[PDB]
Amino acid sequence: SVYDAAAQLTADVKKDLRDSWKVIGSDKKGNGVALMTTLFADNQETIGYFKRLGDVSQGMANDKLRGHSITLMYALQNFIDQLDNPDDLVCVVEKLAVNHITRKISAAEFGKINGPIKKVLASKNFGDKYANAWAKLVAVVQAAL
Amino acid sequence: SVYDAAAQLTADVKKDLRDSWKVIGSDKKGNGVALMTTLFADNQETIGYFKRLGDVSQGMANDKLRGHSITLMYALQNFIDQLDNPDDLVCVVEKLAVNHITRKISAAEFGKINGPIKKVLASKNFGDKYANAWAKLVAVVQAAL
Ligand code: HEM
Ligand code: HEM
Repeated sequence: SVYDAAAQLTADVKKDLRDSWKVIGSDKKGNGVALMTTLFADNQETIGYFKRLGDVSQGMANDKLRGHSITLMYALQNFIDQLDNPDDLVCVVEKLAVNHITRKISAAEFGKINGPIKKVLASKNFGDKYANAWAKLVAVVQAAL
Repeated sequence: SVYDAAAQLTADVKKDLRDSWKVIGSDKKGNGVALMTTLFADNQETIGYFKRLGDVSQGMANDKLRGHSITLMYALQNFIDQLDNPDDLVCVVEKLAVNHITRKISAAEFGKINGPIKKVLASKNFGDKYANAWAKLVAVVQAAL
């Protein structure tokens, strides 16, 4: 029910996503890496999916981790840019879901990214209001998994 | 090697990439789909790799094709944004190469995107000078396959 989940992205939710992304997306390498290292720190078990990245404890210094982290932020950039057209938002979200389904990543597992997002947002002084908005965007992806 | 190929992106090459992307990257959906449809038209042999997308001739109306096309443009956006730092450019290029290697896409196969890029650029009054600059960026990826 991707379209149904997209319906939860109301005018106010879209506004908070764009306002917070204006800051978070301004440093894709820095915030992308912070997002990943926080995920690994708070949910060590997720590291099992990233054996290809090697020594993730290296953080920013790990070229593969950095490459993945920056690339992840462009997926979010893609989503933010499509917010005003649900037909396009839905097709790019389903595109993203394809490889995650193949990796056998469930909606519950994918949702573990909510904690890291909440923390990265707070480090930039974006409170619960914004974290909730982001959880709603993540929920659109969860609906496709 | 990808490191030697990245070093081929000289000052003027980087500038021409930015100037042309300024225009082509303004309409990621339209130019992204144009890019893909041109690939399938001039190189029908490549269609086999995109079985999941379905009836590719539907163009913009094919949701999966549209989703793929928009997403492809954000990878180019990624590359353009990393031109300032060779180390970052290389790590995002190698990241992109991973799934293409898995699909057994060779450097020669990947290089078939040069024709479509040249044609999309030309439609926007960007000549050979620009097509050649983009061929050099594509060569960085080819070096990682
Ligand atoms: C905001 C959430 C997320 C976004 C936007 C996102 C985005 C992406 C993108 C764009 C890629 C590269 C293209 C691809 O191979 O599909 C990727 C790869 C991947 N993602 Fe996700 N992802 C997210 C969360 C997660 C989570 C929570 C997990 C697992 C617990 C996960 C596991 C993976 C894995 C294993 C890869 C491959 C990494 C590699 O070997 O390079 N992703 N993701
Ligand atoms: C400028 C050149 C290109 C760029 C930037 C690019 C980018 C991408 C991106 C971002 C994805 C989605 C993430 C992933 O699954 O890895 C993708 C998927 C894919 N690419 Fe590439 N690509 C390019 C050229 C090509 C070429 C020339 C071929 C084959 C002849 C190819 C075949 C594929 C296939 C089959 C998929 C999966 C499609 C699907 O099932 O949704 N790509 N590419």
